[PDB]
Order: sequence, then structure tokens, then C-alpha cells
Amino acid sequence: MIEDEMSREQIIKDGGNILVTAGAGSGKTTILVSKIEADLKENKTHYSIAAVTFTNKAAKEIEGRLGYSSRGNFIGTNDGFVESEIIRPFIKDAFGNDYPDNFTAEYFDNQFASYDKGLQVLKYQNILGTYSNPKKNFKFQLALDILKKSLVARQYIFSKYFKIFID
Amino acid sequence: MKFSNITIKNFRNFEKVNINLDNKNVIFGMNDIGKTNFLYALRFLLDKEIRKFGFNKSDYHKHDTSKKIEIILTLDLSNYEKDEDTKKLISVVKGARTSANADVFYIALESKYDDKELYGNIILKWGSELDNLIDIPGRGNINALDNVFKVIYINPYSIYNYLAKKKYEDKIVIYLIEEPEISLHRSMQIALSKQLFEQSTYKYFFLSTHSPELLYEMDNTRLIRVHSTEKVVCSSHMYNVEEAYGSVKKKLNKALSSALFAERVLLIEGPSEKILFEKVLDEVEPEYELNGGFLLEVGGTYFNHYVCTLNDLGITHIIKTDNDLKSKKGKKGVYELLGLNRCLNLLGRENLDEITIDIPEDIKGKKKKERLNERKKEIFKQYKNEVGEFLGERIYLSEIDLENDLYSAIGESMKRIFENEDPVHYLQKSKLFNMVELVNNLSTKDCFDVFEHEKFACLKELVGSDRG
Amino acid sequence: MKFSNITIKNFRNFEKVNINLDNKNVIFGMNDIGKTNFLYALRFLLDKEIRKFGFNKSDYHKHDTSKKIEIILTLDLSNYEKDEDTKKLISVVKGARTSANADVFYIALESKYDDKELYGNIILKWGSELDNLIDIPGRGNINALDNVFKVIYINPYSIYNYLAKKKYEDKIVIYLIEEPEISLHRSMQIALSKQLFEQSTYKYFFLSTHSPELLYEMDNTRLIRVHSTEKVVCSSHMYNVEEAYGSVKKKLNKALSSALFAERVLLIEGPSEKILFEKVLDEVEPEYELNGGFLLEVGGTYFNHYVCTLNDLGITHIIKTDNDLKSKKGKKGVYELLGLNRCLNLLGRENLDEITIDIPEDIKGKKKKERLNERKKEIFKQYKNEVGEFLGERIYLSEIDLENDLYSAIGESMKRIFENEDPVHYLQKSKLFNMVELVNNLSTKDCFDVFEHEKFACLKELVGSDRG
Amino acid sequence: EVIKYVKNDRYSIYDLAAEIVGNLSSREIKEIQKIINELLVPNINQVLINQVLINLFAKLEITLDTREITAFTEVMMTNEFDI
Repeated sequence: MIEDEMSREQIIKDGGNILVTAGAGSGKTTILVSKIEADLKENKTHYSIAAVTFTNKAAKEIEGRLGYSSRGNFIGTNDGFVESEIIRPFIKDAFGNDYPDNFTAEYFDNQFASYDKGLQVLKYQNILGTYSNPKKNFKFQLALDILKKSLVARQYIFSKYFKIFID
Repeated sequence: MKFSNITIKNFRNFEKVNINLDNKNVIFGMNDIGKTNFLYALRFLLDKEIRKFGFNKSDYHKHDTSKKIEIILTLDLSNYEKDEDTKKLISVVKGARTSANADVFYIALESKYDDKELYGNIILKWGSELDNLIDIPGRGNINALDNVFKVIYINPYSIYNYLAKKKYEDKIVIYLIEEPEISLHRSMQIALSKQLFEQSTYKYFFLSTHSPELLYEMDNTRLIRVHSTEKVVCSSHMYNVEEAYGSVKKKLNKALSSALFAERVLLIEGPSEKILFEKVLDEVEPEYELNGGFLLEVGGTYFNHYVCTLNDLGITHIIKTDNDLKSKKGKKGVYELLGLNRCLNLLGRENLDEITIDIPEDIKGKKKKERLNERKKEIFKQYKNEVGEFLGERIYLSEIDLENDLYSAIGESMKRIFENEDPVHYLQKSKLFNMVELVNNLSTKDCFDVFEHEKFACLKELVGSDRG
Repeated sequence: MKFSNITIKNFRNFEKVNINLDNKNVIFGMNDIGKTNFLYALRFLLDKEIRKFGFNKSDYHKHDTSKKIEIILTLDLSNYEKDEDTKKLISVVKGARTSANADVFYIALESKYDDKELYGNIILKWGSELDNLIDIPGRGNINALDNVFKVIYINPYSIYNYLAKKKYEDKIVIYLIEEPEISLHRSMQIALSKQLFEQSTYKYFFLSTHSPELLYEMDNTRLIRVHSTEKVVCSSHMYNVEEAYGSVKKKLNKALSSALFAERVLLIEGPSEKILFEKVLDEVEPEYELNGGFLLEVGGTYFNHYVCTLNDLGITHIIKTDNDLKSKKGKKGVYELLGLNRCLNLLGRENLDEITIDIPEDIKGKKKKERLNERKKEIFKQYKNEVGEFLGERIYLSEIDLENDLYSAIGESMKRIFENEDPVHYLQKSKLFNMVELVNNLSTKDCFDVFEHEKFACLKELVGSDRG
Repeated sequence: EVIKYVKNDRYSIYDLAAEIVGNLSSREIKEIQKIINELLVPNINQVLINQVLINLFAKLEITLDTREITAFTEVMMTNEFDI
């Protein structure tokens, strides 16, 4: 019984926004895949979920504990989520057709530090990189600008995803 | 949320057919090959199990083999903020749309023959623009349209109710019911019509029928009619019953259901007209229902529903009526031109003003009749040009009544078999029994004088023989 | 020349059924298993290709296997000196007859299970006596009955016309047409009905239908109806139209064809009664045609054809009418009781004497109406016991008319929505438009007062719910 | 091709795209579509010179003009050469 089982019984049967302040390790993947399995079991609609991490080793571990599904769930890192769900399908709609679709993410030689020259690089030579300062994100700023600028990105990202799991 | 139209640009017998659609579509007509090819075109567009076999040489028109097969379907995609299947399409379509065309979506199918391996490949495209349609992505044997749609083909009912109740919440379900009246008693066809048109389980379907009893509760439905010609020409009408005509909707549908499967429909008011016209057509043209003729009962519903339904589907409508006057409620001496307003309504005009006639009390048993008939005579005289405009259409308005025009065709025969000074006065006392007594005693060559008269050209247009 | 009856003493679902036959037999009903088993019993009796397989365990009732299957068919054999098929039977039957029974022939089939080889053997006998039937002789795989009869089974028309014209002069040809209306447009069903019932190529047939349009020219036919119960009970009527009812035969058949596929038929006169009754039944019992109810239009044909047709087949018939008076031709002041004679005719009585009423000239616009109404009142008063005898049947006779009985059920509602001193007088001026105006303004709970009233028990018998 | 796309009303942008040098131009035809959609204003006085100038800067094959820009100008002068 005790704290483990009563916290599991509370957290599994919730339906709202949840904030979990855990300890060091001890199987965060276990509670994550248990809540994901419970949410996918209780849902019979067409909506899917999105699990977000940093290292894709955790992503293959999550889908290994999960199994196989064709509902359309997204398991991976947040860079891949922003790239494949917000930036790539709607870059031609949010900022005009003259901005290009097919592009390569490379953050190994890039150290530019402005938004203006950043989307100049994305328009002219179609490379998306990173900011110079470590505490920034050009990709997430561009995703926020796409979401605020494009209607159909809001329609897609509301009509597909039901819950978003942040770790 | 709602389908818009389908354009078939090459198929087994379609040259270039653009059929407007809706939810709850019902197709009917004379040739069954065109209807089953319409349903097979829908199956080739939306069903995976039929699309995987591809096209043969016989799926092209005239086996011509050098023409591209194109089938395009349009959706509305506009009614958002309340609808669930809109999200069901948007979540899978992903970034194939533009924010300028937030509404209106296109799904298309293309095919071109190979002529070396003898195989017609089927390529599916989608997009919100008429051009620049991109291919539908898919990994193996399936694509995204298989994740969107679920097609149920029913060919020989309550199980699908609870099946859609607890399952198929993931996908938009489209029914294709092909001839459900085969080996069904007519009470079951009426129940099936009630289930199809009132219950909300059947949201999108494409029906094909040969029975009038399975269209008895038609509302918010798209009526689609294929013609009797060899080349497929298709007509379409958006049928819904107005709320003012809601108390008598059942008896409107019970007549229009039999009227839809005809080719020349003549609209009459009472059953005495029915008795006289079947007696005449028994001797003159004994087969007329074989050739597509039909006699329709209206009985006081302004002709506006029936003519608007029959004109859009390409069915010729002939109207014969009389200009009677109706007394207003609680007011003596004022009358309404009922027949003239009824004929002027469907061309589209304003209703005529209320006409008063000064009639003293005295006696009103018999003299009031001709006191109204000469008023009808001068009313018919003053509107001669509108009567000619009616005769430009198939509207035939009598001078006084049917029986007065019957006396002007045969008078001596009716005088002989009635034995009265005025046989018309004996005809309008008991309209049911005296007409039966007339047609029981009316011999041959009395019908032919009725047929070949100027006031009975409605029967000549119903028969439809082009002698001249 | 003519078939007499078939007795099925054991089959797949027949316990002991004795169906009277004729030439041109048409069977219909609710359960399809009984109709297809009737046609399969005829095929087992007369067709060689079905008889050669024998019976299985499932061809006995309840799979009981210990009961002998017996199927007997009777012929008339009397109409000689002019008929050709009589000689066609006599020449092959040879010395299986007696001179005492020169007419009436029997063909019988017997079967008993073996219970060791699991096979039911079929033995055929014939003879003119009920007992002492001898076996039909035959050399190899055939017998003499194969030389007599030729059976054509048609299951999904003009080819068989010239096929019977230049061939099949050797053998008596029997058709078994099973459901010919499947995937046929209704004009083709009307043409098929004309071919079946007027053209003399089809002499003997056994039809089974689910469509009213293929019985439109019914004459000299045997109507056979299977019931809706699980145990097969069968009703039979010899339908032919009398020569006096020959001018209006088409509109008689066009109503009786839809009336045959019902279970409770209510007979009314005019379309105003139709409008009022579907308006009431829309709110009270919204499904009635789904449960087997039907409203029939008569319109002045003495109720004698319809009741005699519906009573023999086991269909309940309810009649509601009024006692109106009809003026004679050329004689002032003499009247005929029309409704009373029409109700007294079908129980079987003499027509009542012509009743005269002394009415002075004066005015006849409005006082003549009430001057006929209290005479109708005293006529209804003096025949109270015959009215009770009518109520013993399903005949309901109004005191004056429908609208006067409607005013006695709801008066204040009609006074409110009509705005007149007498609403009944406004109702009988324009009977079509004013009834529509009534039912358009007649709300809910006005229908329930019509339903629960004593003069409207016909609707309660049409619904048929056994509350008491 | 550009005058046929401008003065007809319905001629497609890809029909004009099908002649520029080596073609295979995707995602960049809207860049010139904006410029020539700015040519759909009538403005008959002097805007054709600098609009065609920035068009030929966009589409290359530069300095093939001066006489040819006037030969192109005289077509739409009076708004129609042959109605």
C-alpha cells in the first residue's frame, strides 16, 4: 500500500494537467509508460498523444515498454516534434511560399545570434541551426511564430494531439 | 462535414459527369449499369479492397485505353468549432492545406494504362487547391485515406446501429446500400426508410432503389436521377420539405415517391378526374404506365412542392386545374381567386387582390351558381394573356370547371345517359357516384371525342406521341 | 384442363395444408420460407431434376423422420370435347382410370425414411380414385409423368412466348416464376403483369411476389396468402372482376394491389378522410403501416368487391361511412338511402325502398341542408338495431357525416381556428382546402380527443392494440 | 508570355514559368508572381519601366532592352494594340 500505491492510484485516475515532483531516477520511465498506457486504454477516439524527451534512447525504451500502435502517437525528442509537426508542414504557409519546405537541421557549425539573419539563412540557404548563447532556442521561437501566424497549424495541432507528456 | 460534388471524367460509361452531392444521397433511374457504376466509382475512390486490383481494359469508355481516368470528390470542410469529423480529417491531412482555403477539400484519383503489362495503375492525390495536388503518403499496402475513411458496402441493419454506437469512433463511416428492397416485405421497406431518414446512425450513405415504398420519409436528402438514354446524363435536386408543409408531409411523400419513377406526370386535383382520365386512357392509349405516364393527386397543396421537385430532375409535369373562388372566413361577399393565384404562384408572381362581388340575398340555391360562373367567365376573359403564358408552360386552366369543358366536348351523349335538362348540374351534386355512373354508360368513340378536343391537350401531352 | 387443389400432408414446414388451386395461381404473404417451400413442393412433385435427388433428413417436419411425406394434387379432367391438354393426359394415363370417375384425377407422391442408408425414397402414384392408386410405370430414369408435363422454373419472358408458340406442343407446360420483380423497374413489372394476366401464352403458372405493381390486371386468378404465424396456415380466394365493375377495373386493382399486402385495412371514401386520419395517426400511433395497417380509398363502389376479396384471405376490414341521400334522375322530391343500402348490401339484404320527402320550394341555399339533416337523424333513429348489427361487424355508420362527428369530438378548437358561427358549414364548402387548413392549425391533444372518442373506434380497431 | 498572362486574366503562372531559360523552378515562382501581380495595375504612364527593370533583374538575361522595352511599351499603349 503506502505512498507508492496511493500516489499511483491518484495519478492514474486523474484527467487534468499533472505536475510530478519526483526524486533521482528510480524509474520515471515506468510511471510515464504506465500513465501513457492507461490514457491510451481509456480513450477510444481518434486523438493521439506526444511523448517528449531529450535522448532518443529513452524514446526507444518508451516504445519498447509500450509496444506497437497505429493510432498515430509521437515518441521522440522535442527537436523532432518541433521539426516534423510545426516547422516542416507549415513553413510554406506561415511565412509565404518563398520560404522552403525541405531543409536540414545542423547545429554543429552555426553560431549566429539574431532572428533576422536566422530566417535570412532559412530563406536563402535553407539551413536551420542554433543560437550562439546556450540559453536560447531558434527552433522553438520559429515554432511559436508559425503557430501564432498560421491557422492550419493550430487546427492540426489541436485536432490531432490530446495529451502532451513532458519529462 | 458535408460532401459537395463528384466529377467523373472517365469510367466504364461516364464521359464527363458532374453530380452535386450531399449527405444522404439517393440515386434512381432506368438503367442499372449507370447506377452500379456510380457505386463502383465511389468504391474505387474510397475502398481499399477494390482499389488494390487496379483497372482492366474494360474500365475505360469504349475500351479506348488512351484516355486518363479521373475521379474527383469535393468536401466543404467549413463547419468547424462544433463538428467532430472535421477534426478526424484535419488530424490526418496534416500540412496538405492552405490557410486561404481553410474550407473546401479535394480528393482525386487518376489512372493511365500501361499498354505493355496490361495494367491500369491507380494513383491517389489530395489537396485544398484544384491544381498542385500532392500524392497521398503511405508506407506499405495502405495510405492515409485508409486511416480516414471506413466504407461499408451492403448488398443482399439494426446490427450496424449498435456497431456504430460502440465502435467506429475513429473513422468517418460511409455506407453504400445497393438495392435493399430485394426479398423484403413492404412494411420492412417502410421501416428501413424510417431508419435511414430519421435515425442519426446513418449519416452518410449512397442509396440505389427501385421501390417507391423505401422513400417515404425523405428529408434533407439529395435526389439523383439517371436518365433512360444510353449516354449517361444525370440530374440532381436537393429535396427537403418546408416547415409550413409539415402537417401533411406524409401524404406528400406517399404520392411523390410513386411520381419519381415516371417520365411524364400529369397533376390533377380530385379522384373524379382520375376516374374520367383512366376511363378515357383505357380506350385511347391502353398502355401509358408502360411508357412512363403517371397521374398524380394533389388535392389542395399549391403545386409548388411537386413542380419544383419534378423540374430539377428532368421529369415533365403537366397541370390541369380550374379557377374556383374561395370565400374568406367571417366576411360576406369577398372572394379569393384560388386557381389563378395557384397558377400564378409557380411562375413566380404576387398573389392577386381579393375580389368582391355584390350579390343580394334572395335565393341562393341555384341562381348563385351561374352568378358565380359568369364572374369566373369575365375573370378568365380579362387575363387572356396570362392564360396564354400558362399554355406556354404545361399549365391548362379551365374556363369554369372540368365538367363544363366535358359538356363542351360531348353534350348529347351525357344528355342521353343522364336524362336531365342540365346534366352538368346533376354531375356536381354527387361527384363520386355520378362520375362512376357516367363512365359505366360512356361507350367507345365518346372517349375519342374527349381525346381529340382542344380543352383536353393534357392527355395528348401525357401520351407524348409526336404526330405533328 | 384445370387444377383443383394440392394437399401437402408433410413437408419442411407444412403440417397438413389443403390449398385450393386453379390456373394462374399467385401466392404472397409475410414468411418467404413457406412460399419457397410451396414452390419446392410443386417442383418435387412435377420436376424430374429435383425428384431424382430424393429427400434428406431436413425435408421432414421437426426432423422427426418417422412420418410419411405425402403430397397429393387433384385435377378436374371434366372439360373434354373441346380441350387439347385433356387428350395429352388421357393418351399417356391409358388404363389407370374408371368410367364412373371420368372426371377428377389424382397424382400423388409418397416418401418414407430408410434410417440405415440415410435416404428418403420418392415413390409416385396416380389414379382417379382416392385409394387403390397404382404406381406410375417407367423404364429407366424416367416415367410417364415426365412425358406428360414440362416444368419451367424462372428465377432471377418474351423468349418463352415464341418458344411456346413454335415448340412444346407435346407436353403441358407449367411455369414457376419465383420473385420476378427483383431488379426490375416498375414499368417492366406492369408490363409483366399485363403479359401474365392477358396474354394466353402463360396458361398455368405459380407466381410469388412482394410487389403490388405486378398485380395490376388480376382476372380469373387464385389468390393464395400465407400468414405471419410460425405454423403455416394458408388462405385462398378465387379472384375475378365482375362484368358490371368493368369500366373501373383498373382503379379497383390499383388500390386492391396495395391492400393485399396489409393486415388491417380501413375503408374510407374521400381524401379528406385520408388527410384527417393520417394527421391523427401521425401524432397518436406514428408507425401503423410498419405494423400492418393500411387506409383504403373506395370512392363509390358499394364495398362489395373489396370486402369479399379481403374476408376470404383473412385480412380484417374496417369500414367507416355516412348515410347520405341521393336524388333520383328526373324526379323531384324522391331520394335513395345510399349509405344504408351500401351497408345492408354486404351482410346480404334487399335494398331499401325509395323514400320521398315533401319540401316546399321557398329558399334552398341553407335551410335545405338542415331539412335533410333531421330526416337523416330520424332515419338513423328508426334503424337502431341494424346499426347495432353493423357494429357487430366492423361497419361504422355516422349519424349525419364525418364533420358532424368531428364537431362532437372537438368543437371549441374548430371554433377557435375557423372563426365562424358554424365551423361545420365552413368545412363542407371547400372540402379539400379547408381540411388542410384545419390539420395545419390542429395541434397535439386535439388528435387524442379524436382517438379516444366513441364515434372513432375505427382508428382504435385499425391500430389493434388490445388494451382491454 | 508575360503580356498574355497579364492582359488575358486567367492564364496560369506555370504557363509563364515554362519558358525561363533552364526551368525546373519550384518554390520561387511566387517571388516573380508578386512582381508581375504588381504589374496588373493599369497605371499606363511610367511604372512599366521600373517594374520590367526589377523583373529583368529577377529573371536574368539582363541589358537586352532600351529599344526592346519601347517595343514592348507600344503594345499596351492606348491600353490595346488591336482591342
